[PDB]
Amino acid sequence: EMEKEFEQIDKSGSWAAIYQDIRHEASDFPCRVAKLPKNKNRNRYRDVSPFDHSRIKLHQEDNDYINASLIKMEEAQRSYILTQGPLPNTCGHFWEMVWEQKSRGVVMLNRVMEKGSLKCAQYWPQKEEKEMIFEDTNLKLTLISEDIKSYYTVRQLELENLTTQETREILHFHYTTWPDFGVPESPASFLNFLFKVRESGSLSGEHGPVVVHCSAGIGRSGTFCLADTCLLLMDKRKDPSSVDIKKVLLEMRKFRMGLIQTADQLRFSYLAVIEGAKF
Ligand SMILES: O=C(O)C(=O)Nc1sc2c(c1C(=O)O)CCNC2
Ligand SMILES: [Cl-]
Ligand SMILES: [Cl-]
Ligand SMILES: [Cl-]
Ligand SMILES: [Cl-]
Repeated sequence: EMEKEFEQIDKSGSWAAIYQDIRHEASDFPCRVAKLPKNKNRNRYRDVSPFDHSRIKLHQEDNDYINASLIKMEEAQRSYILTQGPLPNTCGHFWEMVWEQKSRGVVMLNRVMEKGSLKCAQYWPQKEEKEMIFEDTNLKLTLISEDIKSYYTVRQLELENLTTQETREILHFHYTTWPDFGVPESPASFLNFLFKVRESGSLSGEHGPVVVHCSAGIGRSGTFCLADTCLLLMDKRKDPSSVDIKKVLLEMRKFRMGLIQTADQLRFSYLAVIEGAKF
């Protein structure tokens, strides 16, 4: 059914039109805090900001601001934190957010450098013996091991709250092969990656929401959460073809602006959901 709706859109070549309808219908809510002068250097892209109502608030006695949004999908009973790739001055805030929100997993969908340009700070240690200390938020981050596969890498990170000496294991799920232009021709690798994140337990309700990011935290990040939520809805509903991907994306856009950044990303999400539903 959705597979037939996909074919109809492909035949009529109307992906651009449907995507623009989503942009026109998208929620608009204030982003006052993100736009305060003191937060100028906490935002990677001036045109991508968290809404006030859903932004993640830092708990320590400093500026509470981070460019991060809580997406809470009520029917699917799943939550995500979507955030930008951290800046050199916000890596401490990023790990403070992971700690305070009790996240177990971080999903990274970009490379630190892409097409020769820097899209994200090097916010985790590449070498076991060169741990990272975030003196502003009093956290220590250590690479314990990594499992490098051909299209993604899973890292075992140890995050220590230097104030309490408590430690936690954070799983770093890094999709390293998103193409330089456009979307993956096939959703096979992306779905395998999603299933690996699921199997880890990082998306379960037992701990805090997974933290998902790309460079701006809206395009690739939006594809990941949209596909995941739509697949959940298809398992839950009596008539799984009743899942309206466009409605689900508009619901998610109540929580963060600009989720899905191109018509190709929209088509890719449809294709991922169609293929993943088959399993
Ligand atoms: O990596 C991503 O998918 C992502 O959300 N990218 C985005 S969204 C977005 C930009 C970018 C960028 O990477 O330059 C530039 C400014 N406008 C919005
Ligand atoms: Cl200010
Ligand atoms: Cl990288
Ligand atoms: Cl950077
Ligand atoms: Cl948009």
